[PDB]
Amino acid sequence: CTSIVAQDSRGHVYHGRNLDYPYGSILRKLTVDVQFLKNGQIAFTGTTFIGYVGLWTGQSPHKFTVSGDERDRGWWWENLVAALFLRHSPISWLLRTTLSEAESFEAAVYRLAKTPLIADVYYIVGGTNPREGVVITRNRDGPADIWPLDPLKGVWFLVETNYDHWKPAPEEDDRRTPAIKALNATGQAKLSLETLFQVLSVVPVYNNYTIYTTVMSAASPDKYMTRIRNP
Amino acid sequence: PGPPLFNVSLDVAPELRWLPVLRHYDVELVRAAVAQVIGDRVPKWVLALIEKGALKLERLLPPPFTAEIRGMCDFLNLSLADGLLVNLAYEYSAF
Ligand SMILES: CC(C)(C)CC(C)(C)c1ccc(OCCOCCO)cc1
Ligand SMILES: CC(C)(C)CC(C)(C)c1ccc(OCCOCCO)cc1
Ligand SMILES: *[C@@H]1O[C@H](CO)[C@@H](O)[C@H](O)[C@H]1NC(C)=O
Ligand SMILES: *[C@@H]1O[C@H](CO)[C@@H](O)[C@H](O)[C@H]1NC(C)=O
Ligand SMILES: [Cl-]
Ligand SMILES: [Cl-]
Ligand SMILES: [Cl-]
Ligand SMILES: [Cl-]
Ligand SMILES: [Cl-]
Ligand SMILES: [Cl-]
Ligand SMILES: [Cl-]
Ligand SMILES: [Cl-]
Ligand SMILES: [Cl-]
Ligand SMILES: [Cl-]
Ligand SMILES: [Cl-]
Ligand SMILES: [Cl-]
Repeated sequence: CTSIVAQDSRGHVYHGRNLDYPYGSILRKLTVDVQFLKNGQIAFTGTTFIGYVGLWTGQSPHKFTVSGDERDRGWWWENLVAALFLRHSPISWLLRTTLSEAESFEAAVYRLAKTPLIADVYYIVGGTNPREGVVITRNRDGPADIWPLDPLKGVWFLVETNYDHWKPAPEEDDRRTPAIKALNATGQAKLSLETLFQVLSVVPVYNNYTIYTTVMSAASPDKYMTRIRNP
Repeated sequence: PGPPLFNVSLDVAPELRWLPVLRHYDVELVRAAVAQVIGDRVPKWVLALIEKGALKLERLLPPPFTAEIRGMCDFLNLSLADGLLVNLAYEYSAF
């Protein structure tokens, strides 16, 4: 999977993501966008598969946008002890709980970072104001690292696949470089939802296992766009 | 166009809120689909261990997490163990 939060020259923040997973021929037919209503009014939007109640891609309108990528660390028995004996939270559920109860980008980044989990994950959050963008590397008991946007220092985009950003992506699976490569060339002046979609449409960022691509901006909720990918 | 768009009112009890969506889906496609994600990656005794202890396991998970799954599995006629196995699929193999 590949999550990208980036800022453009005019101060806007965009969030896009890819979701790769086997059994694609099935999940593509079951993929749906869902609008969760409170009192008849939309409270947040998400992309999920029929039968899955958690969210791996969501948007709280005019507050923030969050997505999740897999982080495989620890031992198999950690997830067991954490889930049953310690009663930690599932990843996809916390992501959904936050989209519904967090009152601000700051509040969401707090919940997604400090709430205990059953297993590790990468949480990517975007905001409605400039420089609001982070990549929360999660340990089970807390945050292992927070990676903030810094446009004035030249970092106007964060690219997260499934590996810690302070280390190089493995040779076997290095979808970070072609994603950075396409962003380095797109330019902070040309960045938009249309362009950010074409970034994620690059190979091998867009590979055989990609199921859907979502591009979203918390301050432009009506532009929430998901597209099923048939490679 | 993109994928279908549905509404899920959180003002409806957890077990009922997902059901208006399932009307649009073949109860067989969903159920048969699960067996392919399940049968090929988990032995039965695990599934039996879960099934036997599934009703005590769901006591631990968040109430609204399981309640929504329970309602879908009754409507679709799925085993609750199969339900909890796909929703905790990430947590089952992420280490
Ligand atoms: C009809 C089913 C089989 C689909 C679902 C089941 C039995 C689990 C069900 C059936 C009814 C039910 O009541 C919810 C209404 O409560 C409003 C305030 O609490 C909750 C669950
Ligand atoms: C009950 C589950 C499996 C649905 C979820 C939890 C999180 C508790 C879980 C998740 C993972 C898990 O790992 C067991 C691997 O077995 C290897 C055998 O040598 C054990 C339990
Ligand atoms: C979801 O709810 C809104 C609330 O006004 C409604 O307008 C819309 O039609 C609903 N979505 C669908 C697909 O019916
Ligand atoms: C529904 O589930 C019950 C209990 O497992 C079973 O006896 C029945 O044949 C099932 N019906 C369908 C249509 O799946
Ligand atoms: Cl909720
Ligand atoms: Cl809050
Ligand atoms: Cl700025
Ligand atoms: Cl830990
Ligand atoms: Cl731990
Ligand atoms: Cl990475
Ligand atoms: Cl398009
Ligand atoms: Cl395509
Ligand atoms: Cl309807
Ligand atoms: Cl459909
Ligand atoms: Cl209809
Ligand atoms: Cl047994």
